[PDB]
Formats: sequence, structure tokens, C-alpha cells
Amino acid sequence: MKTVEIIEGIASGRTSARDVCEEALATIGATDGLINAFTCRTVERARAEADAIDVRRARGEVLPPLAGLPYAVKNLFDIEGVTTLAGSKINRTLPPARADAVLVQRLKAAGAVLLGGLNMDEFAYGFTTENTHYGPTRNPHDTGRIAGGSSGGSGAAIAAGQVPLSLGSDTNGSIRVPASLCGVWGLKPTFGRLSRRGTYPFVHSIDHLGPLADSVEGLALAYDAMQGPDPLDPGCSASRIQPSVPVLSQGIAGLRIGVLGGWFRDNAGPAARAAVDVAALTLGASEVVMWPDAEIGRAAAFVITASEGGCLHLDDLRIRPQDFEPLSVDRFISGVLQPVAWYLRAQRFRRVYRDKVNALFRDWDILIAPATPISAPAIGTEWIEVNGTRHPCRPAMGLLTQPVSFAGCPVVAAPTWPGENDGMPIGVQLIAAPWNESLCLRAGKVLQDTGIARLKC
Amino acid sequence: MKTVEIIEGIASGRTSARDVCEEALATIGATDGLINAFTCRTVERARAEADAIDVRRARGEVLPPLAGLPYAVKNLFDIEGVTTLAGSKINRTLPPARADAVLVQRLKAAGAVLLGGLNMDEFAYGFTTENTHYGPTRNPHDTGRIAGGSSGGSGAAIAAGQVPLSLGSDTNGSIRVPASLCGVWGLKPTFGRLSRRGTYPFVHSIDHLGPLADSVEGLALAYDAMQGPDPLDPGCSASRIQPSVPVLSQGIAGLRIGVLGGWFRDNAGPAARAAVDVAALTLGASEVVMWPDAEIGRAAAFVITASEGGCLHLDDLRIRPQDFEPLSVDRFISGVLQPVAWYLRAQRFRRVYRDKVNALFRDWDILIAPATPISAPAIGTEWIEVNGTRHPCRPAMGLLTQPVSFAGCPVVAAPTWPGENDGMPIGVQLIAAPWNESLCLRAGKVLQDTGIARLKC
Amino acid sequence: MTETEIFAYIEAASIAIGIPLEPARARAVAHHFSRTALLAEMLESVPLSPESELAEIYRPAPFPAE
Amino acid sequence: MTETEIFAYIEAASIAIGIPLEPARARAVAHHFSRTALLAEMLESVPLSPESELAEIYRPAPFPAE
Ligand SMILES: [Ca+2]
Ligand SMILES: [Ca+2]
Repeated sequence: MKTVEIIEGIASGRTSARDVCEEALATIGATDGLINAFTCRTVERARAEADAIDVRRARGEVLPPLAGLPYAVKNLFDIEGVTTLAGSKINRTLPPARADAVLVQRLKAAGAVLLGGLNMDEFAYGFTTENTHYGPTRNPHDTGRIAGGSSGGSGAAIAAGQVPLSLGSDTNGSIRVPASLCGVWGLKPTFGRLSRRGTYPFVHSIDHLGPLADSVEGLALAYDAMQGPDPLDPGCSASRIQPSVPVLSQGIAGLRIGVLGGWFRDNAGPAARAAVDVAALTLGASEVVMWPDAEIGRAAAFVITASEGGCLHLDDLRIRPQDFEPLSVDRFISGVLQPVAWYLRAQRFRRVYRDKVNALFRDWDILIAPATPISAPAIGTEWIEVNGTRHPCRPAMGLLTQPVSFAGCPVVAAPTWPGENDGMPIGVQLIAAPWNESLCLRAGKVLQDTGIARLKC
Repeated sequence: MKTVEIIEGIASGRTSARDVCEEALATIGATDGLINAFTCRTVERARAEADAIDVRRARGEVLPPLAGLPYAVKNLFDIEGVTTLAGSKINRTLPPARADAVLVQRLKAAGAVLLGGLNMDEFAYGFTTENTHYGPTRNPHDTGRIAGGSSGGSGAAIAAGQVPLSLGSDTNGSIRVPASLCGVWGLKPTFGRLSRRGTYPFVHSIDHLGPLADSVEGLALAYDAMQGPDPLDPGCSASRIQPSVPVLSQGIAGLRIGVLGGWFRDNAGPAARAAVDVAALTLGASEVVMWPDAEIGRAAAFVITASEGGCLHLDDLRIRPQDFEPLSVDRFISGVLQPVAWYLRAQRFRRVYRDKVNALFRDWDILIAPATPISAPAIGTEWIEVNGTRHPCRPAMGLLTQPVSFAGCPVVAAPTWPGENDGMPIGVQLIAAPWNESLCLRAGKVLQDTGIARLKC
Repeated sequence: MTETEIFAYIEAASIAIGIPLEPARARAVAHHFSRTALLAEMLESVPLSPESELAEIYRPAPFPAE
Repeated sequence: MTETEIFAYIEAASIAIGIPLEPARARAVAHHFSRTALLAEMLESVPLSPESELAEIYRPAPFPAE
């Protein structure tokens, strides 16, 4: 049963928060041996938080909006008393975190109940959650296939029914990709909306944080709970709260909605195109629109990511290169060796790019693209082919996500189920101008109401 | 004639703008063959602007605050109808500028009269104005010695009595150094105060623009005239005008004024220390204060400067390295080849540095240091000794300026005349918190009233 | 850059920054680098003049209210 | 970090980015680079956590007034 029903069951007294917690714990116990989404279970904490909700309810209090809702978080998020792994072996010996990540604090204040931490590609550098140290996370819809990444555990935990809400990070696609491949909902908010404080970073210039969920209501509820300024967070630009929940069902009448072409069709396979097509038809979108400099946008993001990510880890690459993830360590090293001219040109190009994307959205409210070029490939896949072009599997999963995060535009990834496709899901990106998260969510809600976007529960 | 005399003399009708202009033109004609401050004389324009002021006076109009004041500008400033050289031969094939630099527009609107463009180290990369293409600019107090740089023409033109006001740029010292060595006044405002639009850049992350002058009043008057937001200028963060002229004579009663030690004494020679000592006594300053991480501040500025400056010129360095200034071309190339890790660490350290400097200024209003380690060396000097320690002459001229501009603190460079120093001047930096230009100017005024800071024939 | 130029650069740059690379690892690093070099070439196709600034420029402190 | 390592890096890096360097020019560039390498080493001594961010972080568009 989904987020909204869980919340209502506790709120109305038909079930206790504690019982809902014990069910999720049992489900994780019975399923995670195979799925491998969790790297730690905060059992004692979850039971205490759930009991605390039951006590508030018994006292007659008005319960907060996520009261008793179970969740879990990508293990780059600080959890009080737990060592933040960020998918690494290297971090195991660091001191446990003194406090929760700010977003975890805000979910807690909203009454949500924390079940633990989730597997990821090491240090966030990847799109497949094939972690050499911790094992791959497996796609619940077909356990020989990848969950996507780097927030693989965040996607897989929801698709397996372990929890209804999770948190992930997205720099070049790492929320949108696992949402797409696992068939669940994802929201990458505007760059600078949600506080990054108390998280292990990857690329200072591009990291975003945000929720995945079992429904679009879950996205909106978790997003509103986490909203607000944080003056101690260098990357935060949001000066006030702009609630999405009260207008979630307002619809799309009168909005200008377009379908992205060029880059976003050339790097889309047959299933991806079919998903966009049906989402476009349902949303009344028929004009094909070109995104400015999409390929160059990807290139600049790619350049800045590798140098910032790589250099962040320079001291460790010098002294303990062998303790890094073998699938990405050489990518980090390539990043450190990139000429400084590449970095500076990419940063200068980003100004031009920002001007062009903001100008594009003076004419459009929502733009539609596929989230991944294909559905989930088999674990261990080295190469994929997209419309007759070979790409390495691991970078290529983000071809369609990478340009959009570079401009910082909010995106909802809506889960769809196209027909020529072995029963596997693929997601669609609903993209809006900076600060227009509620338009993304309004569009997702229309997709959900019609049965086009859904989970296979 | 001094600034305030010129302005009042024009305002009251005792002298015409045209006559004041012809005097400056004649002085340039008689002196500049030797001093070599000017690269272009805008004779027709100067006569037209001066006549325009005399006409407004004759019409009964209220004259603007710089009415009839002659000035000139570093040749990185765009002058309408003139090709912007920025000290190079490479720029001579570029089209003439379509418009004046914004600061030039604002001086014109204030009634000031433009006499032309001034010599500089090529592309601003230097502290001595020893230009291979255009010749050295020579120190008017001893023409075998350097004027300092990169704004050498800006300092020398004032010291030779050619003009009472000039404009320069300061990235790592390039205003403060020639002010110090020529014995004139300089103001480097807060980073982001004055609009950079219509100027040839060096380091996007650190360039500042501002005036040099024959008096502290000239600094304040020119600064107020140039103040104001410019939304088309990416680097400007000043949202309103904060007039300095009305409070220039308010004094320093109650202010906390300190003397910088450590770095700022070890890299100060005997004359530099004597200048600080007398300026400190006159301002009531006796406590020694440590600037945070001064040496590292310099290092980070040095790193960012070389890579940003060098990469800005990459296309030309690829095809025509031999047409650059031989004294700096290999420094630009070194910059391009610096590891990206150096650049990113410097940018990360800048955040820490900014926090420490802002925290330091919670306890202090004004802090005092020497502007240069020594007075002007002989043209052609490759090495200097400061308190028995070798430094290369050309970078070393900015040892005391480079840390302070990296934090973006406003600085007035006040000209003083220490003993047993061959009669040569040396400047003192009066440094304040970001946005506190008027405290710097208030302190300079007390130095001027007492005769401690002054110009000489 | 040619494959030979990439090889010489990976070797010299990795030594300079303190990450010495054994032969198989140097080859793997060069493979990733070569792919990134193409993306970097694509950046050069967008014209930038000297006044085209960085996306974000330093702020020394917040501008004071009043 | 040796003289011969610095020289091999200057040569390979300059070829990689497209700046042709004669032997005497490469030596001059190495002289400046070596001085900068010391400043960079000094910078490396300052403790920075992974969460110690860049002085300026991207702003995608101004936050809308209301
Ligand atoms: Ca990535
Ligand atoms: Ca310099």
C-alpha cells in the first residue's frame, strides 16, 4: 500500500506506527539478501521514532504530515551515530557523524521513521550501482539486471516494497537513472533548492539532492517537508518555502508543453521514444523543441565532474589508490590529469549555457524527454548500442540526464511501462525552468491519474 | 593645479575648463617624451569635452561634481573609437571600441575631461610597467627608476603633473604598487564595487578597477562619481551608492586601528617600516595584528591568476607566442600548464580565507601595512634584497598587496616620504572590511591634514 | 592529440601530481582520458571572447542592508 | 617533482594543449613552473574536508520574489 494509505492508516488509528515499522523491517529482512539495497539497518532508531509517533497520537496531538512513514537514505547522507560510507571502503574508519544530514532532520521533524542507509556506486561516480566492495544492487523487476545508479539502493528499495520513500543524489542523472530503471518516481529539484549540509559530496558545482517515491504524492510530501533556507549551506539559494502539495492536482490546462528532439531522440532507443510519445499524447504535447547546445552541455558537465570529483579525492589517490573502486578509480585519475584550460572553458561555457536555457524556458512551461536511452541492462554489461551507436554502458546510461542537471532545471522522472520491452520499465523526464518544481509535479500527477505513470505493485 | 582647486576654479569662473585642458595637454607635450605614460592622446575629444563644460557654465547650469577635471585611463579601458591595446601589440588589429568603458561613461557624466590612454605591462601581468613593445614608463621622481605596475602610466601621469586623476586596475596590487612607487594616491575598492564592463580583463576571479589621484579628495570624488549597480556586469555586487565625499572629513575618533605584523613586517624593508610607523603614530595605532594565512593567501591568488590569465590567452599562445611580451609570455604559458588540482584547492581555500578575513574585521575598523617592500628600483632590475633576503624583483613588488586583494578588502594607498631613502616615496595601505571604503578614505584624510601623506614636485 | 601524445602526457602528468601508474593502469587511464579529450574539443567550438566570464564570480561579503 | 620530471611534464602538457615550445622556451617555462609548484605545495598543507566547498557555487537563476 502506497505512501498516502500508510499515512492515513496511522493518522486514523487503524494501524500503529510501530506495526508499520515492523512490517518494513520484516520485508527488508526477507528481500534484501537478494536485492542488496541496504548497507545498514537503524533498527533501534526506527522503533524509537515509530513509538514516539504512537505516543503523540495517544496524547491527542495533530500529527505531522509524514507521521510514521518509513524511509531510507543513500549512504552518502550523514546518519547520527553512523559512519557515512558514501559507497567506499576508505570511509569505514572515519568517525561516526555527530548529527543527521539537514534533509534527514527535516524528514524526522515531519514524523518520518528512518530504517537505514542504502548502497551506491562509490563516491557517486557511476550510473549502475555495481559496487565491487558491497556487491551490486539488483533490479527487483529482474534480479539479473542493474538497478541504475549512483542511487541504486534508493530506487531498488522502493521497487521491492521495502520502503515507500528514499533519498538520493543527482549530479549528472543519479536520481533520474535509477528511478527510470527500477520503475519508481524521482524528483531532482532545482540546483540550490534543498540543503546539502551533512552529506558526502562529489561535484560541488553540480550535486543536487532529492527524493524517490512510490507515488507522485510521496515526492511532493517529502519535497515540501525538506524545503527551506539553510544559511550554513554554501550551495543553497532558496530563500523561502514554495509548497507543492496544495496545487499538486491543479492540472496542466493552459501550460505550454513540448517534446525535446535532436540529442534527446538520437540518443533514445525504441522503448524510450515510445514512452515519451505516450506521455506527450497524454499531456497534450505535440511541438518538437531543440534544447540549446545539448551535446556541449553534457561535455562541460562531464569535464567539470571528473576534475572536481577526482581532485576532491587527490590525497587518497596518492596514498591508497588500491582501496578505491576498480571500476571508477581510473576515471577519477583521468579527471585529476585534465588540463586546467578544459575546466575553465567549461565554467565559462556554463554562463552562456545558463543564459540559453533560461531564455528557452521563457517560451515553455514543461519539456519532455526520456530518462534513460534503454531499460536496465544485465549486470556486468560493458557496451550498449543505441540506434546503431556503441557506447560504454556505464557512462552512457546518463546521456539524456547529463545536459539537464548542468543547467540546474528541476525534473520529475515518471515511471512508464512500454510494450516492446521484456516487461521492464523506462522513465520520462518532465523538465521545467529553475524554481518550477510544482509544474513538474503537476504534470506527473496527470500522468498518474491516467494510469500512464505507475509502479508495478 | 590640484583637483579641488581645478573644480572650484572652474565652478567660480576664475579659470575655464578649456584653459585647464590646454595646460594638461601642454604639460603632456613637454614631459611625456621622457616619462612615456601615454599611449594615445585624445586631443580633439578633450577640447570638445572641456568646451562643453564652459558652455554649460555660460548657460547658467549647475555644474556636475567633476566639471572640467582632466583625467586619463589605463589602456585596458575601452575608449570609444580607439582600439583597446591592454599593453599588447596583439590587440592592435582588433576593431575600435564601440563605446566607452562604463566607468569612463560615468566620469564623463560627472563632467570630467578625457586626455587619453596610458601605458601598462602587457595584459596586466606585471608590477613594473617595463613594456617591451611600448617602452618603460619612467618614474617622474627619478627617471632611471620604475613607475611600478601594471598601472604605471596611471601613477606616472599624476606624479609628472600631467593630470590630477587617472584610472587603473588592481588584481594583485597593480593600483597600489604604482601609487606607492610614484608617490601618489590610490584606491582599490571592494571586489565587486565598481563595474568592470567595457574593459579588457586579466583574472575574472580577482580583477578590480579604481582611481589614482593627486589628493585623497580626488580619490573620493572620482569614486563617488563611478559608484552604482550595473546589472549587465557579471562581477558587480553593489546594489546601491554609498557616498564617501560627505563624510571624508569626519575623522577617526573611536575607530579601532591596528598595524599588521608577521608577513607584513618580514617582507617590509627599513623605509617601508618607517612609513608604517609614522602613519600608525599619526592614526593612534599601536597594537600589532596578525593577518590570517597571509602567505597562503598570496599563493592561492598567484595560482588562480596564472591559470585564469594564461587560459584567457590560450588561442594566441597556440599560434603566436613570439608576439607576446617576452617578460611575461612564459609566465602565462606556465599558468596554462598548472594542474587543475592547484586551481580547485585555491578556490576551496578562498572560502576558508574569506571567512577568516571577515572574522578578523569584527574586531578592527582599519589595518595598516606597507604598500611595497621597498621604493622604486632601477629600470631593468632582476633581483632585490629585502632585510637580507633575495626575491625576484618583478613578482616581489606585490608581496604586500597580493594577499589583501584576494579577500577583496578595500585599500587606500597613501603616499609618504621616509628618510634615508634617496628622497623616494613609499606608500601605506589603509585596509578595511569589504564595503568600508569610506573608513579607508577617512583615515587617508587625517594623514593628509597632518602633512604625513602628500605629493611632491 | 595522437595516442602517442596522450601516452606521454598521462605518464608525465601522473608522475608530476604523485599518482605513479603501472603499465596496465596507465593504458586504462589513457582510454578514459582520450574519450574526455573529444568532449573537451567540442567545448572549443563555442566562441568565447575575453569578456565572457566564469558562471560565478567572487563575492567578498554580503552587501550591507539599509 | 625532480628537474627531469618537471621538464618531461612541461613538454607533454604543452603538446597536449597545443602550445609549441622550443627547448629554450620549455626551460624558461619550467623555471616559472617550479616556483609555482612550491606555492601549490604550501596550499596543499591547509586542511580541507570534502565538505569544504568552492568559494562560489552555481546559481541557476535568481530566486523569484514574493
Ligand atoms: Ca557522473
Ligand atoms: Ca599579477
